[PDB]
Amino acid sequence: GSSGSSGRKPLQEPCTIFLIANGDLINPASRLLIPRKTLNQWDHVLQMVTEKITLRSGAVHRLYTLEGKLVESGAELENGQFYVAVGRDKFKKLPYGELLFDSGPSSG
Repeated sequence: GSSGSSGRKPLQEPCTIFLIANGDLINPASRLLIPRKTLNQWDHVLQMVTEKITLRSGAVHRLYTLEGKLVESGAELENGQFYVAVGRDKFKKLPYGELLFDSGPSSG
């Protein structure tokens, strides 16, 4: 996307991705939108992802999909997908697909 010195920008539709606190299996996800202006700047993304998912360790430094993928930039992102906010720790591959669609609890 060679962004020259042109005013009106081309078709740049935003992306709505869901975030989830790493190591958290009690709270659901968080539908957050990322503008194309920020998508390019991965650093800018994490700065916003934290606002929705504030890790106890601090802020977010990297993202991880439910499959265990690593998104270092806005190239691995998708439209309407789920991701996890991983800080300065290891990816705790946990079941998130369940937190999405509520499910009757066992202990009761």
